[PDB]
Amino acid sequence: TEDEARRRNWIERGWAPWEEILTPEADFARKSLNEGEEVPLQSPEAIEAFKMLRPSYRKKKIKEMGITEDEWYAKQFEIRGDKPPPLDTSWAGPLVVRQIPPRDWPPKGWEVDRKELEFIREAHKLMAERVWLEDLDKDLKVGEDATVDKMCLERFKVFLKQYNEWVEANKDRLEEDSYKYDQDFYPGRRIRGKDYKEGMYELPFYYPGMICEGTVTTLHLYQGAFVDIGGVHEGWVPIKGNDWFWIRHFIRVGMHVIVEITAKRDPYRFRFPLELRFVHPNIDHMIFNKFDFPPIFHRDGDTNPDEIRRDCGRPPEPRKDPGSKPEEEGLLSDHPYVDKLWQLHVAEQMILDDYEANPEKYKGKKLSELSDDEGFDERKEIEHGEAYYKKTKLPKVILKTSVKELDLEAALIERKYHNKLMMEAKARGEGYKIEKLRRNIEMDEYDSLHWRRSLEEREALLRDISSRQALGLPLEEPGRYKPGSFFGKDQYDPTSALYQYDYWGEPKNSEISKQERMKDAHNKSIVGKGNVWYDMSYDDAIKQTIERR
Amino acid sequence: RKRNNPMNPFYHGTIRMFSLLILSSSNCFRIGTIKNSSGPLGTAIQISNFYSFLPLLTYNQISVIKYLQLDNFKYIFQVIHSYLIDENGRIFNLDPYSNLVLNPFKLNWYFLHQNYNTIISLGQFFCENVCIAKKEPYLKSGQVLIVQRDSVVIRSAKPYLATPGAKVHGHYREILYEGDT
Amino acid sequence: GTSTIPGFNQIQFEGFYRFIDQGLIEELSKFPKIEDIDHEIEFQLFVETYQLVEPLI
Amino acid sequence: YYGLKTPPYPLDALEPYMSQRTLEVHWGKHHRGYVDNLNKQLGKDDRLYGYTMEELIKATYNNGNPLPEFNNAAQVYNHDFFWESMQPGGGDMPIKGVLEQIEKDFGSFTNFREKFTNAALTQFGSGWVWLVLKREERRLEVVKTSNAINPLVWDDIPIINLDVWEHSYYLDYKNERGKYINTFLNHLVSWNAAMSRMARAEAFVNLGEPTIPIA
Amino acid sequence: YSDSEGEMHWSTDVSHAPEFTYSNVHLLPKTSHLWILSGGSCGSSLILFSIHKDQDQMNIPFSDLLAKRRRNRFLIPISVEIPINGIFRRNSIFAFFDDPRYRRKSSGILKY
Amino acid sequence: GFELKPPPYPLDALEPHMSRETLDYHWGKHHKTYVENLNKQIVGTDLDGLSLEEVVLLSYNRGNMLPAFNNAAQAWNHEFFWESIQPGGGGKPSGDLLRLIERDFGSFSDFVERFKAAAASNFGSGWTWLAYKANRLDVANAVNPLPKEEDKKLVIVKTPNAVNPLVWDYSPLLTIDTWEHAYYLDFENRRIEYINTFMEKLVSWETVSTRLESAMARAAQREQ
Amino acid sequence: MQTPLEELYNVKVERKVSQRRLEELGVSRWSVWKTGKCKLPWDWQVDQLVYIEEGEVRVVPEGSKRFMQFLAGDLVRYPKWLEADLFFNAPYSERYCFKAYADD
Amino acid sequence: QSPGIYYQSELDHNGISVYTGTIISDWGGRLELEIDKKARIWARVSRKQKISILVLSSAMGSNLREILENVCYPEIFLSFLTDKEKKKIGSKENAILEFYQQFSCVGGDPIFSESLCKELQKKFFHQRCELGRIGRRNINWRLNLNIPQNNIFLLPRDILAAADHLIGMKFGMGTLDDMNHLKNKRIRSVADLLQDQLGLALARLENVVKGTIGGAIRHKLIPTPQNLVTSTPLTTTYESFFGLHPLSQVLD
Ligand SMILES: [Fe+3]
Ligand SMILES: [Fe+3]
Repeated sequence: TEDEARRRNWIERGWAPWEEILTPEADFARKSLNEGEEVPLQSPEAIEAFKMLRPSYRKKKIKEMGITEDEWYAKQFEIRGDKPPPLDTSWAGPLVVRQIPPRDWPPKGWEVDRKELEFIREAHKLMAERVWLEDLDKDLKVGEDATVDKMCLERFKVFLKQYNEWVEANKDRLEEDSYKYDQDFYPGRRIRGKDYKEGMYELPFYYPGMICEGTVTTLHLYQGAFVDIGGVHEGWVPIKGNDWFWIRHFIRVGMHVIVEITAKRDPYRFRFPLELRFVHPNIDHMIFNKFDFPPIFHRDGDTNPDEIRRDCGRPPEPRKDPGSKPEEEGLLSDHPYVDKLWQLHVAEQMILDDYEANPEKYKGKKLSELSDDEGFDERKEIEHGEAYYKKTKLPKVILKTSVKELDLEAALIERKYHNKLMMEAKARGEGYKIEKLRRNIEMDEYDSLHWRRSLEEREALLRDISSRQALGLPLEEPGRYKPGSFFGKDQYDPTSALYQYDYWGEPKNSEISKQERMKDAHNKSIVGKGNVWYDMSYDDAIKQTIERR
Repeated sequence: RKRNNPMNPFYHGTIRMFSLLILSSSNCFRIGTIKNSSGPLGTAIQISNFYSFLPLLTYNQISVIKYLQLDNFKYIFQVIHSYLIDENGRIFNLDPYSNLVLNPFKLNWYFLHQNYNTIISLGQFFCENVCIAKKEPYLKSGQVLIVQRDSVVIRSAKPYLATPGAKVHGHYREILYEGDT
Repeated sequence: GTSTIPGFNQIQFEGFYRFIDQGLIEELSKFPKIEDIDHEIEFQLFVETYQLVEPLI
Repeated sequence: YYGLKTPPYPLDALEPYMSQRTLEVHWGKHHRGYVDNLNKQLGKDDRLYGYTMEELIKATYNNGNPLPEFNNAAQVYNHDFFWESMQPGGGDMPIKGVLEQIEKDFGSFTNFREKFTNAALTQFGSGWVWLVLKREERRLEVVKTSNAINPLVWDDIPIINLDVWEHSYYLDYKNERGKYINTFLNHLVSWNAAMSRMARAEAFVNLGEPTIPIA
Repeated sequence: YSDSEGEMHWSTDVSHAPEFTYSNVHLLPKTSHLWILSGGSCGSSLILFSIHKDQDQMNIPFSDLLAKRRRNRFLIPISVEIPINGIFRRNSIFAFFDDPRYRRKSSGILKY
Repeated sequence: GFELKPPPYPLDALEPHMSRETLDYHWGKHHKTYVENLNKQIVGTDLDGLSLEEVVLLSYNRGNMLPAFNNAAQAWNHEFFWESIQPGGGGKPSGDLLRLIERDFGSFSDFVERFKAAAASNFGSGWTWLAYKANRLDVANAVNPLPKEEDKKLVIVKTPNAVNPLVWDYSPLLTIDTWEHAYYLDFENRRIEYINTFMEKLVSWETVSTRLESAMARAAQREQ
Repeated sequence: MQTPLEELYNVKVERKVSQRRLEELGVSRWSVWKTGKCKLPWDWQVDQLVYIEEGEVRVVPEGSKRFMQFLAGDLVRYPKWLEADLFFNAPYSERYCFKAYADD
Repeated sequence: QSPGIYYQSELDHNGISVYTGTIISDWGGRLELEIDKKARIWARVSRKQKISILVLSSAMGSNLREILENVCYPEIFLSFLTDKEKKKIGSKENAILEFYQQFSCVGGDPIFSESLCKELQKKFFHQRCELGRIGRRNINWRLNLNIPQNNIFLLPRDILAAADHLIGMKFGMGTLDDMNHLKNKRIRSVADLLQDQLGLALARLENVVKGTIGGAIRHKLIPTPQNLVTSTPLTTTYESFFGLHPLSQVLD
């Protein structure tokens, strides 16, 4: 019906019947077009709108009403429709305050006397003291008994002394950073230039829970009301969208309010470092649209989205769930350094081979004294390229290796030791096989260290799972791994029956058919028509050879 | 997972979301005792009669009917009353019949502004030649986005006249691209 | 064609170049391998070594 | 630093439902120990100092991998909330806006009472039972948590607390947690406190309905 | 057609309910003005949706001993046969071996 | 149908270190309820006929604990707890246990301090265990080709609520109940005094030594 | 940005650890891991305490353009759910221990 | 006309709007869809042959369950499910036989066999459901689908997506196609025609060798690869194209 749809538009889509201030021509167009196309205007509104098409008639009408022209110009910018019920803000007892230094004093990287700081911090335990309204009368100090010198504010005065020292030493640097980072001024930014006045409160002077008196300076339809609370930054009351349709009757520019600080944030990251709520007038019942998160800047140095969301309190970028439990995956034992050890192993072996074949080159030089060739760049150890094999062209990678990272003294003794055994085997009419060398043994011990590291993580993970499942703590990082249908209703699923094209046989021009026929030719050029006698895995076809040997 | 992986450290616009639009200068434009000062009054403390760790401070019309306890009706006030607790637990008022608060920076008493007992309105739409005053330039079409003391920021908008029986293609707040019906 | 009138025969010229440069392969690769009933004798074409010889006349 | 807040009643004011000796150990030893341990931790980290109490609990919760300070910081808030959840001459039924919200979100007060009781009876081991206000859903719910966890870590607003750690009832009821729960709902729970907590929560949730023009 | 990218607004004189339940077409019982509030388009931008949120300010635009066997890879210094494209499909022969024990110089037939 | 066995000593035999009132409630009410509730959840199911250890592993369900796990694990835990103490306990162990303790903790005095600290820092309800770690994992590539014989060691592990080291294939040797009902009638909040009393007056090292022999034989049978 | 990587990623570091703290942690009984010049990607599934005995490592979190540097003598706690790339440019040696919930 | 999907709406004899959507292949194959008076969707392959949407969809491997879930109007689709049709839809093989009965209009019950699919595939799916790269691009953009550009063949969702818009087209969501717009046309130049002749000529040469291969095998002679190949399939295919094709013209 045309009651739920209107309500749905207000709540879901943020509709509001905002006033349209029309010119006489636009006002005539809407009043006359409701009657017909080319017909005598009959309605008193359209007839009057026809007369108002001449500004001379308007001036005569204005004079007959006794008002001025500018007053008439201001009456057209008037809120139409009904008015909201007027506010009735009641005070929940008296306003009782203490002068408590902010908990976050001092700022990061600013050094203060830690003995004075501990004296300051004693006042933070005063929040625990209980105050009853039936007791703010027994020993109330008034008049001459309530002068400032009579009050104990010693801990707050030490904070003021430290605060003033920080202000005098950091005022210029803070203004310089404002110019470096913020190109234009905006409410919530640091007041600078000619608009700055000495005595404005810096951000470390404020803390959540403080009550302030201020004036409304700016209303933003999508952000809220901005209040001057005596600081170098304006406070921000978040109000947006439809709520302003009624709230604009009560929150006006220039009026005096009482606000409470609800949050204080870093102005480099957050647009509005001081977050407020109105205490007087109370408009809690009129605010329905809420900010999920406080708005932030996306600045020049913000290149990693995961870093940005940690700077604020925002969730991680969601991912598709892998569908596999990490505690059920096989352990990892391939040490990443083994690939480097293999390169050194090959470099030593081919250096040893050249030593055997061409020992005349290696005369008078100790192998440990060898140096790389002139042009050896340590930064170009990996060169990517491409090579042609017959007609096929496979890319080829060049792995440059230094001679000074090789242990040729130990390799030569191992090489000579195995030559002697090979010679002795040859003299006996027997063959000799080397099972592994020192570098291969070095690769296994690095693998064993990596395997042990994986085992210890898995064992701790299994205990961690049982503790978290018992105490109802998350197993995965919250916000990560969103479920299905979160990423869209339409997704290409090749396995799904709604995306399959070989229902009536695989197409002959399909990419699958072309690839299947390609490897059949590649295999047939090796094997052909022979029947598969029996097949065995490589791993089980190695043990049996070891057993026979 | 990261461990299964098969650069070396040793070697304008404002987002409008509800669907994304960018607001910038291409679519928003401007049309041009001691003395009381605004600032903090101190930290409001918990009043045990009201059970709340952070004090309620005030009620509105609706919440006073929903949530006001019977024993607390005697404590509802129409004007503000200010009390100060020092670090030794003493309670000060100076004048319990007016609005006096302590300035935390200068450490002096001052009066509050009130005792707490423009032409253009936010969100209004303008046509392309509306007159606000004789001595002022004519307004441009759009919606009032920002209201300040002596200026207003307008978000540019274009009106289309439609007659009865016409059909609008799109829900409210639906994004329409250039050239869309 | 960006700052002059293009050659009036350009459409024909580019089209024939595309036929020689890419069109031949797309059709010569759709030629099926020919196998008999008994699968004894198999005929195939090595398309990567296709050649075009300039006209003798 | 945080002080140890006294309960809003004398330590013998919950008799005979909660004995004076229970209050002396529960508040004077357990709650005091949490405050003292937290204050030592806050004196070594300037960043954790300077958080508000709610901010500290959310920050130390660390999105499900809690920091060493979380258990103390959460427990000091939990116990402060718990003492204010009770009053002499408490129990029976709520009134006014608390009753209407309960009847709207549970169907009736009887339905809420069974949900609260079953959550408290089925919480295994140490933990807490909460009546909370959901921020996103704008409704009341019954939630049970284990050890020191409180609904603040998920941006929910607690309304009523019940401690089901064994130290809160073992001297008076031993293994009979069900009797302890029944006594709490019949003679101790402070619906007056819930009224003010709902009023404070309405500054962030707005359980009402908007006034929509017919224009 | 819309002269510019933007969002739709009407105040009055447009039916809030669509002409049909599925559709996004609304009728006008009276003469009205439809407003297109200007706004920049995201275009082909990604939009992270975890860090880009309402009212954010964007200052930036949107011989076995020489071989090795590892996870899903191996190196080889048996004759290796690689396809013409350098690409293997499932169940592909890459290396064969001619055992001399089955080599013969005389003709015959094979029985198995 | 599992049966609640009594402790291996008279209910007055642990005085004054553990009062009869504690045993009346810990064994007569808490432990009894765990067995009674377990028997209601097993009857008519496939959990019938298996030993309590099998029921604990089955109901754990690789972390997605089934409804019977809390009753089954707690019933096993308390039976283990009553056998861990004796009326004339405390002192020092000997034999292979003392050799293993010194190997894996430096000295007996070092082990006692580490065990007491673990029991004190166990937040909430839970158990603190001395276990013989000879576990095998049900995943791929989880077998050591060349065992070093030092991989089967003693560990101190803490668990919350009803969890015990059986669910990770460890062999428990000693436990202390740090649920508050185990000590609140005798020590109120003073858990440190309860832990110190346990290690000086109550712990039965001969039972711990006996359990170590079975754990060692368990590993020996697996290795053959 | 302005915030250091250690603060953003909750990487507790205790540079120049005293021998007293090492013995309180029982580092002498921790397992040993070592490497040469290489690159190790890892996603931490539990917290890990690492005491560097020789060399240095530069840790680049996933998607990051900056790095954290830890040198010999530092005690590092890598948090659970951290995804990072570890870079080594020289011989490196460490003693480690993985920590489950509670534990240490 | 370029391959793609075109949404038309022709008036019937009574002046009632009827909306039609046609899929054009790279070969000019037309798989027409329509909305009848009873809202039953028919796959008009010819002026006399009509095939229901559900039968065609099920013969391609789409089960009855997913079709209802993924269409904006499942209640419409269920409203036309006769009892006889449901039993055949329940199995993929029976739907193929039902599709063949309607497509061939041959009296009798066919028996599923591999040869039947091969004959059905060439007559219908090789001619009508091979979109090509241009058709896949036009299908994707017109129907707002994120399907990779490499898939040159028709997918079940593409057929299903055409059914969804057809309903939404009848109810005022969208615009009808203009067939005379040049964005719906494509130009075939000398490259396209000369490539067709080469493709046609290579199909003949394959059968030329197939005939010659059989002859050598029947005579047990070793055939030189040359004697298996004669030049006429390539020479005479081009002389016949230039002499007879209406697009080959004597130069003025
Ligand atoms: Fe407690
Ligand atoms: Fe127990």
